[PDB]
Amino acid sequence: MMWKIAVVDDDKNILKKVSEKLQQLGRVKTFLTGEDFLNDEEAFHVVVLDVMLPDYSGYEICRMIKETRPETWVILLTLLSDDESVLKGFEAGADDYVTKPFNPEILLARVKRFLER
Amino acid sequence: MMWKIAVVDDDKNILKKVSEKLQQLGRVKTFLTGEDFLNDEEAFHVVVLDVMLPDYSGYEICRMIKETRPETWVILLTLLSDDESVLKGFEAGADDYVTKPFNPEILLARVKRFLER
Ligand code: BEF
Ligand code: BEF
Ligand SMILES: [Mg+2]
Ligand SMILES: [Mg+2]
Repeated sequence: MMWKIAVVDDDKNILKKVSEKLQQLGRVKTFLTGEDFLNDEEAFHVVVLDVMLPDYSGYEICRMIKETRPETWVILLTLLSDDESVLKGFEAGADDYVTKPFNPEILLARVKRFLER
Repeated sequence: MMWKIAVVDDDKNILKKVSEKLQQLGRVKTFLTGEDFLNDEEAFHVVVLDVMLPDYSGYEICRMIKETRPETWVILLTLLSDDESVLKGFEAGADDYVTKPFNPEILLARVKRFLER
């Protein structure tokens, strides 16, 4: 079962690191902006989402994803590490909040545990 | 319906503080040891589990939980915060890994987002 995974982040380096790591779990699509992702009206099982994006914030895209597909697992991945930012992420409907720099092995495990559901 | 949350930790203060923060979500039952938790034949939607216990390791308990009631959401709550301990947690079947000291408001959000599933 090769699931559909999406990675949204304006940082080229994050898209490469995350995609090449989650690739073993299935098909991975990478987007540089919220618009690139939104214009790709494909349904994904998991979405690794940056918070500080050039157009739409990660909180808004997360809410939009939940509005459309509540079953979607949304993992916010961001440099924002303060408690206030973590609370805002979950408030937006995020299923997880991971800070950068991150451990790719840990991100893999987090995604895997959701797919098993 | 009634959501049920178990809290297993040898630290009395963790049981009191967590239980008081989570009571708003549903019924919360506390346990000072793994043995006491394991001998309770009831089901829980979420189990907040300590790793360093007097009798068992939270990893061991987490494994048996998944081998008996895999539908249960298990959140490890421990002072162990290094990557290896985090990975061992997920390898043991954990659904989340929170480190002490923690923000009770964030743990609440983490518990709630599982209960909404
Ligand atoms: F720029 Be993202 F919020 F890491
Ligand atoms: F003793 Be627990 F692992 F914080
Ligand atoms: Mg960014
Ligand atoms: Mg302990």
